Amino acid sequence: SSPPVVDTVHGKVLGKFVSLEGFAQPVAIFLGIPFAKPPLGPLRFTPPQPAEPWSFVKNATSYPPMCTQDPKAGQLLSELFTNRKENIPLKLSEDCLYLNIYTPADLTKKNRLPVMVWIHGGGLMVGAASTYDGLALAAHENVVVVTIQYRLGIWGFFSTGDEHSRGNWGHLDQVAALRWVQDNIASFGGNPGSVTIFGESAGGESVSVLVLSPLAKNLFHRAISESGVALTSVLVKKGDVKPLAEQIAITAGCKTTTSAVMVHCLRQKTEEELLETTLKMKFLSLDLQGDPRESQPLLGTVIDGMLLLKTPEELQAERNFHTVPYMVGINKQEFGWLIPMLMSYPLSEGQLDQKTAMSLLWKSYPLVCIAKELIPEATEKYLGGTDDTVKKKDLFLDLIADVMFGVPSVIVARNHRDAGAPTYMYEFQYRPSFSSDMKPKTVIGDHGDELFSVFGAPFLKEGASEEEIRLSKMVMKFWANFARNGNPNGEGLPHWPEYNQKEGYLQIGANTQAAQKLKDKEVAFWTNLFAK
Amino acid sequence: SPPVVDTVHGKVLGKFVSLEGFAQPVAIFLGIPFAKPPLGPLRFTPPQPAEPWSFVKNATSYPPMCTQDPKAGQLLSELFTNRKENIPLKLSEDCLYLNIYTPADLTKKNRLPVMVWIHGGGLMVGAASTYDGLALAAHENVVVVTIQYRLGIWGFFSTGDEHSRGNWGHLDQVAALRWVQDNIASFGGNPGSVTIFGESAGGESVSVLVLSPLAKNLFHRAISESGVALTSVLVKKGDVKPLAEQIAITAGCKTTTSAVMVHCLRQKTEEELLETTLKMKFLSLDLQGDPRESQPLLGTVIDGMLLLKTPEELQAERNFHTVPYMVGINKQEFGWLIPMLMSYPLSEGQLDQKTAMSLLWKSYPLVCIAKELIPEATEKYLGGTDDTVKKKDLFLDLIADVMFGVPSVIVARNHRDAGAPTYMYEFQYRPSFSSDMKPKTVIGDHGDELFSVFGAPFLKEGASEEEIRLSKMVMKFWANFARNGNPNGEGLPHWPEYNQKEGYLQIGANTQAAQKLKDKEVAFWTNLFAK
Amino acid sequence: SSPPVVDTVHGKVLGKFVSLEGFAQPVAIFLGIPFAKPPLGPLRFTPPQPAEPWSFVKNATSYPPMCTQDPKAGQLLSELFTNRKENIPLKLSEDCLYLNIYTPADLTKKNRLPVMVWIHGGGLMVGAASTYDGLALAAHENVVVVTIQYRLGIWGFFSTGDEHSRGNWGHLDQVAALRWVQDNIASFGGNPGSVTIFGESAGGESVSVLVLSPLAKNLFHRAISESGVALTSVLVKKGDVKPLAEQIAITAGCKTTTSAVMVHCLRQKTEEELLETTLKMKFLSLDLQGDPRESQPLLGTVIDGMLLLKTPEELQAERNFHTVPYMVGINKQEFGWLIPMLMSYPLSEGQLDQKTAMSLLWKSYPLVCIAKELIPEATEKYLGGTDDTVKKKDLFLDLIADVMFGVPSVIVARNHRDAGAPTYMYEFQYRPSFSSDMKPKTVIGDHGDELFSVFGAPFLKEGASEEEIRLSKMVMKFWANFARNGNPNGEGLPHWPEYNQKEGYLQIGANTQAAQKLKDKEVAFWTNLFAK
Ligand SMILES: CC/C(=C(\c1ccccc1)c1ccc(OCCN(C)C)cc1)c1ccccc1
Ligand SMILES: CC/C(=C(\c1ccccc1)c1ccc(OCCN(C)C)cc1)c1ccccc1
Ligand SMILES: CC/C(=C(\c1ccccc1)c1ccc(OCCN(C)C)cc1)c1ccccc1
Ligand SMILES: CC/C(=C(\c1ccccc1)c1ccc(OCCN(C)C)cc1)c1ccccc1
Ligand SMILES: CC/C(=C(\c1ccccc1)c1ccc(OCCN(C)C)cc1)c1ccccc1
Ligand SMILES: CC/C(=C(\c1ccccc1)c1ccc(OCCN(C)C)cc1)c1ccccc1
Ligand SMILES: CC(=O)N[C@H]1[C@H]([C@H](O)[C@H](O)CO)O[C@@](O)(C(=O)O)C[C@@H]1O
Ligand SMILES: CC(=O)N[C@H]1[C@H]([C@H](O)[C@H](O)CO)O[C@@](O)(C(=O)O)C[C@@H]1O
Ligand SMILES: CC(=O)N[C@H]1[C@H]([C@H](O)[C@H](O)CO)O[C@@](O)(C(=O)O)C[C@@H]1O
Ligand SMILES: *[C@@H]1O[C@H](CO)[C@@H](O)[C@H](O)[C@H]1NC(C)=O
Ligand SMILES: *[C@@H]1O[C@H](CO)[C@@H](O)[C@H](O)[C@H]1NC(C)=O
Ligand SMILES: *[C@H]1O[C@H](CO)[C@@H](O)[C@H](O)[C@H]1NC(C)=O
Repeated sequence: SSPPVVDTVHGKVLGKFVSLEGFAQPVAIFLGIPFAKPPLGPLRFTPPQPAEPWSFVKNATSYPPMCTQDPKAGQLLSELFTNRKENIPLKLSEDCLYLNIYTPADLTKKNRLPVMVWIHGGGLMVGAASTYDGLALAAHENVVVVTIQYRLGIWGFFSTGDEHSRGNWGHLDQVAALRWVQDNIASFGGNPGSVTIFGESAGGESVSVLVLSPLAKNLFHRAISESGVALTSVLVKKGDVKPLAEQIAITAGCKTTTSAVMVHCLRQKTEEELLETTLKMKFLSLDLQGDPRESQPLLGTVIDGMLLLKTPEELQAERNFHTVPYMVGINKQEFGWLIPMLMSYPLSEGQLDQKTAMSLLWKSYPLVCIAKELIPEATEKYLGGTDDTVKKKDLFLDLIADVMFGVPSVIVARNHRDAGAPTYMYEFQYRPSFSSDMKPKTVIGDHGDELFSVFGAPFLKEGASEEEIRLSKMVMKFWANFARNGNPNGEGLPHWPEYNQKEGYLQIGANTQAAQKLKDKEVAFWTNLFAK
Repeated sequence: SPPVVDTVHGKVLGKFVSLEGFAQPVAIFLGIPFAKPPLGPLRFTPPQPAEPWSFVKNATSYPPMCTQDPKAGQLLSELFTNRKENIPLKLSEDCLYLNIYTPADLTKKNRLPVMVWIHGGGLMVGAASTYDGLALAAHENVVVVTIQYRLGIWGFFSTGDEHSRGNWGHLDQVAALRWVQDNIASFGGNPGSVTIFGESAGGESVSVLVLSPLAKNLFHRAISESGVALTSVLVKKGDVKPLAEQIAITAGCKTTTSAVMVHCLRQKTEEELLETTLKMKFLSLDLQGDPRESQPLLGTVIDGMLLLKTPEELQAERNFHTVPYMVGINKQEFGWLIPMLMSYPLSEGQLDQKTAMSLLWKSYPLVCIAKELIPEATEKYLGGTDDTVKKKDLFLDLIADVMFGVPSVIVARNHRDAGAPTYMYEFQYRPSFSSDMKPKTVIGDHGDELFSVFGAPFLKEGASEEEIRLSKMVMKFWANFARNGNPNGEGLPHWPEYNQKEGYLQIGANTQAAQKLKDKEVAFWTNLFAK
Repeated sequence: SSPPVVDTVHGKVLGKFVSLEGFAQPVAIFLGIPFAKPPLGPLRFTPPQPAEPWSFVKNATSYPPMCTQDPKAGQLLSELFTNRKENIPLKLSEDCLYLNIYTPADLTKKNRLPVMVWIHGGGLMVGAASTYDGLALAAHENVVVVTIQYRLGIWGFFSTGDEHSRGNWGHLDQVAALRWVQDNIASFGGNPGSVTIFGESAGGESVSVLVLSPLAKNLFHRAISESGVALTSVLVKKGDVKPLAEQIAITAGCKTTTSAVMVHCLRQKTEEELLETTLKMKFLSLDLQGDPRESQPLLGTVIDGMLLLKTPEELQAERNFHTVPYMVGINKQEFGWLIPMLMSYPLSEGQLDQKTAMSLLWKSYPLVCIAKELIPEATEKYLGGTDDTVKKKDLFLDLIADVMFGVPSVIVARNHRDAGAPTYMYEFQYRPSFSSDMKPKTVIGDHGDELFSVFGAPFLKEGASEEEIRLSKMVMKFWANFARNGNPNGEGLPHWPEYNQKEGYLQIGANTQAAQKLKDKEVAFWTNLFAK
């Protein structure tokens, strides 16, 4: 037909029509719409600013660059998570505050379809919005799908602890994109009055953070955190961050005389100079030699004083904040493969023992934060059963998946429920046929596995069993319904109990049926252990 | 008793200078800043108001000319200068200055018409210090202002998007005009009677300002000499991104996105960009390669701010600011100066149908004639005498018509049909100030009227009494236009307005009116191009 | 109990309680409160901007860096003037617009104690606020003592003579601090309505300058210049400064095409690059080989058009400016040791003679500005007495101390007096026990010798005779009383005649008694000599 030409606040944007198998109405797709001014030069380490308005018709027809991040880890994660046929090779640039829109609406008429904003994950160190294709979800459930990008690593989370560089640039970028949604989405047949944000892992945590943030108030109306919340310690730095700032500054070749000096010095560095420092900082990998308490796995969220007025924990204490329908879920085996693999865990033997375990758990301090003293008591409550090493090692991985996502997600769900807001929980237990070959065939419900169902991978990729195609159809219906009514339920779908005092949740997979008190036993155990 | 005028930003000190046979000495101020130096981050951005100074700024030294090829720059300065000694100039990104020549007695109120001169140089070279206003100012009693604007990459670099729209140079130009409105009164000038005039690219600029919304109300009479907004070579229509990327790669930059390019270039040093400017090989006719790829230079673009759409489209609707507009050309635009500089293969002094058609093709950037129509055009002009040397000249007329000839006339007509006072002229004279290397058969070579217009005869030496008179006449004519929007006046031949009869003025040894200038050629090309 | 936490305009500030021998109420000490935004990057060579407000509680508990200067010369001066026990080694940085506060007030209650702002000296090329400890003065006289810093050297006084870099950045920095005191000092139990500014040497000159500046109007209510005023030539550049600018630019490796080109080119230079140029420019040292008229001893105040509308001489002509109680004083032997020492004066023979003298006086042109023709007439009026060479030297040194501080100070005093404003003069003649060993015991009242009494060095240092302890007790009472009522006098202290037509001043030291017409004979002599 004819290229779509929507009219936004900063000017006209031109897209491209794409049809999905067995769908009359073609989906309008705009790739690379800028939602802010490039954070280059002096804008680095500062909040994002409004984008400059353009004069004619901007061609939103090319995949925007992904924020600077280690190019290997980045491309890799893009392949293992992409829900599309071909993995699109991406480019790197500080100029990355862009978002992609997938609208199933017939733009020739008014339309106010629920909007779903996806915040990709990647430990806040890597990732990209272009990885996730919204064609399917948009087509199948009739919702406008928007994929946003935000500053990562040093660029998006470098913090000096003071006003010279507060931090959370990335989250601010996120908040920025949501403001863009409020002021424009209507021109793409979406209802700015019904926005639903949902993210996975670091993306999920972001969502949990926004729910806590004062700035995010009124920018969304329903939230969904998948495999990650604001209590996932590894992503939130509590304590004096000055030391890390100083390390980074030094690694980049900077004086550390004062905060203002460090920030300045760094603003002078070239992107490559900073990408080079990142690599040197050796993030994203498990340090096996050195004090586990000094190892810094990433540059995460902080209590800046603008986005987060206090530790997530304290915050959720007072239900006095913006409470909305919130769906919090986790996967059966979060630490089953994908992560212990990308980080390079000493598990080539495929077996473990009390001694080796306790040592690992200790060296895994940055990820779980368990005191060297309590290590023994924890390693036991989980590995003290069967003497079977291979079982102990499989229990070891559960040990971590519980402290990182399990308990945290449930604790967040509960406080949200007791806040008086509609809460739902789920536990995805399935092994997508899209898994990597290298991932054992026994590992089911690994980290990011639900992604394929959620983004309709079966309808864009190849080889989906008729069983998997159905699983995806259901999950989307469920997700889209939430986006619509703050309740996943609807006819033709199993019943999803609300997460109330009974604590009912939904086990999703080959066999989808409700249950209760998810990880209840674990939340109880860890809570005391940590109480010392 | 140095002149000390008071402007909005502060006091400016100049210098008095007397001209032969004129009681009143002319106050001359060299180097007044009309904008904040576009250095650092200000590069590739619109010009900003200059910082106001505290005491008395000494406007007594020729300001630097914007960065540009020092060789091509200095050479043009000599070949066009209307003064005795050429003044060697300096290069710098800090060049947003203007010079003023006021014949008024600053001890009294005076509101003399103002004439703002926009030098030319293909938007690549040139300076305002080259042209001296002493003469024109004293002789016709008008305040003369010479402005400078960013050239080359510094002034026309465009990414085609909001990250670097382009036309920085033209924006500087508008900047200067705003300055004149808020200050020229302090130099005995009438801010309500400002006339802009340029030569070549400057002529084009003047034509662009007439189409631009931003220029509305900053001038009241316009004059385009050998160049308008339809002189294709100077206006970039089409996706400019490609050229941006090439430039960016040449200077050693990533081309990831638009923002990235602009940012990386902002970081480059002046020398770095001047170096890139040379590498890009602008101003030189590329004889080997696809003529549709050779980029003659960086020019005007349709940015969305200065020009809301192509000049052609704009002049369609007479709904814009219409003012008395004088549009002229010279007998032989492509006679020597232009071809000589770009180094042309006419070292043989003769051509032939085959060779011609090839050149015309390799001159695509200059004329923009499709390889299919080339044969049909090469004929309509060279199809007569078999004399090669005659073809070698008919060839030069061929270019002179597509570049200035027809375009100028087309612009004149649309303005006329807009309901505005329009005048045209055709200068046919060989100044005694021409270069030696210039063949004495060329009469009306590009930029020949400049010597007459700026009274070169009264500043230089050896002007025949016949030339002195031609100059006296042109200025009178120009000045009158600046005064009433009509060149006519007593003591001058009659200059018919450019209405339906299309009367224009042939100027030179024998100055008399005529009609339908290039009429035959306008008609021809118009269709050829209609394919 | 623990930590004081004041609340300022830009956010809360946390300090530390320090008790002084024999004083109940502990003094609240805040070190390093920012009063302006770091003048880094593009902000270099531009007026200082308001500081960025912070989010939580800033820890004002570390000595701020001292502005970029000669680390050797800097630390050395720090030692020779510090009133505290241990000299505190400082750090260098362009980020240095900080001030330190010492408030004896009980912050748990409202208090409006007179405020005393100290502007350290150092020839505008070196120095720092951390050198001077306000604990004593604050405690002993119950005044809030504030020590400020301001850009020195190229960073604070680089001028192009035009609007592209007017200059006096350092003096604007000073004014900025005072505005900060107006808008904040109240929160430290200070009376923003009773601020007194006082400085020694270059700091004294600055005080003298703010008294003439329109920008300083209403930021203070009493002034005190110690050994330095606006007529101390060496510190004020009158004439075309462009030449010097260009030299500096050339030395730093810059094009001098235009003023704006030079400023821009310099902004690009790194701190080290500029520190390196500062060193090459061989400042603060006496050039013995070259035209004395070209030697530039330092970068100083200039007639910018903002801070100073015209030369101090012209300005003081019209009493039409802000007149306030002004105490101007000098030391018995300003040029006795310290300076000739630091500047490296050839006097290693400890003796001189008419010929040698006239040559030095000439080569000391930058410091005194005596034309080569008048040199003979001046060298005589002073050395013409005794044929004793060693006396000629002592006399030679007096010759200088009078042209640089003697006369200048008295002239400033008189004009201020004839303006109708309360004026007081003093002559300090004492040899502190804290002097350097290298300082001959003959010398008394060397440059900056009054500092030890003024800042209560005897109460923080060791070895103060009971005679010295008293001298200090007295000086502070005097200074403090002034800060309080614009009149040093009070009961328990000698009488200090106001500086009226009788021209009564106060000789201070072992024997403190009034006198009259200070340097009167010299003011008269040099006035004509200079009139040629
Ligand atoms: C939020 C969990 C996470 C992840 C992760 C995020 C989303 C999906 C899958 C994994 C991670 C880990 C390592 C990595 O690259 C290692 C480089 N190698 C290729 C050498 C890239 C991403 C993480 C856990 C602890 C510390 C830091 C990040
Ligand atoms: C603990 C389950 C496991 C893992 C595993 C390790 C870390 C995280 C998650 C899983 C495994 C998989 C592949 C492997 O090596 C392939 C050869 N290349 C390295 C060249 C080594 C170890 C395993 C499965 C079956 C048999 C033996 C071990
Ligand atoms: C608008 C016509 C013009 C001119 C011109 C403008 C005003 C007066 C005279 C000539 C031009 C040509 C060559 C040149 O430099 C060659 C030096 N070396 C590179 C050899 C500098 C300027 C031009 C024509 C075609 C392409 C680009 C510009
Ligand atoms: C078309 C005008 C031209 C030109 C010319 C062409 C392009 C640019 C600049 C100048 C010319 C003139 C002299 C010359 O060589 C002299 C050395 N020896 C070989 C004599 C070579 C070419 C010309 C003028 C008169 C007669 C014939 C041609
Ligand atoms: C305004 C009087 C002053 C002083 C001064 C200021 C306050 C207290 C004591 C001395 C000065 C002199 C030399 C010096 O360092 C030499 C380093 N070398 C050993 C390398 C540092 C400061 C001065 C006099 C003339 C020109 C420049 C400054
Ligand atoms: C002007 C007071 C002065 C000075 C002095 C010179 C320049 C700057 C500051 C002080 C002095 C001190 C010691 C000296 O030599 C020691 C070598 N020994 C082997 C003796 C030479 C000169 C002096 C003091 C006492 C007696 C004579 C002169
Ligand atoms: C630079 C580039 O080649 N990519 C395209 C960009 C991209 O959309 C953004 O850089 C990221 O999406 O936008 C354009 O289409 C446009 O504004 O007209 C230009 C170009 O075609
Ligand atoms: C080389 C140059 O142009 N700079 C000069 C500027 C000019 O005013 C402007 O640049 C415009 O001429 O200021 C001076 O003239 C001056 O006031 O002493 C000296 C300086 O050299
Ligand atoms: C970098 C450094 O160690 N200095 C200190 C600075 C100071 O403000 C000034 O730099 C000098 O006191 O910041 C703190 O005070 C702060 O607000 O937390 C603590 C920090 O220790
Ligand atoms: C934008 O896309 C349209 C497709 O209809 C195309 O015509 C246009 O040239 C594109 N923009 C550019 C100049 O790349
Ligand atoms: C500020 O001071 C308090 C107490 O002295 C201390 O607990 C806190 O950690 C300090 N902040 C800094 C600089 O880390
Ligand atoms: C004008 O004044 C400046 C200083 O005010 C002086 O240096 C200059 O010599 C004078 N003009 C010139 C350069 O002739």
